[PDB]
Amino acid sequence: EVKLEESGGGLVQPGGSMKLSCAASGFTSSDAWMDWVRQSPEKGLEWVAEIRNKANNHARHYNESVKGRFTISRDDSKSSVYLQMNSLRAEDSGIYYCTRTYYYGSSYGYCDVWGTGTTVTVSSAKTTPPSVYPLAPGSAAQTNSMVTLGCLVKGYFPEPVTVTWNSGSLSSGVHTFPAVLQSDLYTLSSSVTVPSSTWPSTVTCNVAHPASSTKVDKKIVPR
Amino acid sequence: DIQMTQSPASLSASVGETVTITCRTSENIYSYLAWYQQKQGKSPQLLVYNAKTLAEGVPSRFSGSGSGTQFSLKINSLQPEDFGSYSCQHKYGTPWTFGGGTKLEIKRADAAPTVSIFPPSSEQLTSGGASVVCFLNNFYPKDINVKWKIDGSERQNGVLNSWTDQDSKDSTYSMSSTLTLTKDEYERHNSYTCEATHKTSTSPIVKSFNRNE
Repeated sequence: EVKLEESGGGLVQPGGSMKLSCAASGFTSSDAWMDWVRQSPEKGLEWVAEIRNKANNHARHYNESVKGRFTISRDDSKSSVYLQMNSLRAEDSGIYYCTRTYYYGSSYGYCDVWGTGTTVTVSSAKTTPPSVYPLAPGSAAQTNSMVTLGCLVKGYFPEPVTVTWNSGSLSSGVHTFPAVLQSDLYTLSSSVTVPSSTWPSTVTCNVAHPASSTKVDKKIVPR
Repeated sequence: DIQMTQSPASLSASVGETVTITCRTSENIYSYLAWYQQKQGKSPQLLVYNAKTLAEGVPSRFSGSGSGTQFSLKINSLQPEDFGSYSCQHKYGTPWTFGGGTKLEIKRADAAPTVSIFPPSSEQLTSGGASVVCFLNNFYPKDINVKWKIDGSERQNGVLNSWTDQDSKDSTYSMSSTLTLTKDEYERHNSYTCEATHKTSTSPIVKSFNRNE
């Protein structure tokens, strides 16, 4: 089990600092060259930094964009790798993956192992719990064999929220939509489709927001 | 910095078909190229390095080719597992840089969207805001348009739209449109309407409701 576990991500305002960590397992981290790679919707994948065998080499390399601000670091006794990030900018936002670009051999510079990732968000927007609104159909509706319900998770920050149905026990026919940003606040919808006999008799969407430590359940009630 | 150019940005194909993604380069990199595969909600995974070498685990239906400034990834007899995002990356010399990726989508038969409209919940109305929501679910292909009408007149102002990524069960796309008004305006109007425009139909699919019923 070769494995890279990232940690340290979160929300910080522009100009602030953040230290990411990456625990390596299943191989000799001492003999490996480790990297941080970030991903965002705007720029796609971007290489950030690389630390080679220290310090016999010119060990550290940096994407031009983070020069002077970010420090990549190594502690082999802990079998882990770090990224100090100072003077953070909005465009430093993304999913930071910890990767490996060399273990052994004659080739290097491609990421043969990736972690899960940890998400950094750089913003002056304040943390805000969502409002959770039930979406019940109309009265006049004739109702087909299938029926669709929904939840509106409005006015929150930061990403992410976790949206499940009947405490996860309803997986199929559901659509959780990507959130959209308006006035430094996210809004997100989710729908779930079921047979007409099923509802009513009881559906409930589950909304958790880790950043504001809230967890709400709303039963969808007809009219 | 070396610039990487992938084509196309998005591409759909049937299971079984053969496909070719092109990766261009702004200055010669010889054969120092890597290809990655990223599945939905997953980390990238190495497919190819040194232009042609497959990694441990990668099926032989995958082949990489090219040298200099032009490179290709060819997938034969496309399988269900092969769909996802694909990106190239040079491993010539730092700074390492990636292409903008290519979304490889599944081609399926055209399906019409299941449209559903939802009045604002009463407990939203207490906060002074009103959101009318419409779901356009399980359609193909992704090209679709929504048209909101209040009392027979269109409204473009106050609308926000979001698309899901292609569905992993049935290869469709879904969409949510949300018209947000002020509660005071919401309650001065009776009829609210949702109109989907998809290639599966000439006339749009109309869902609506009356507030005063």
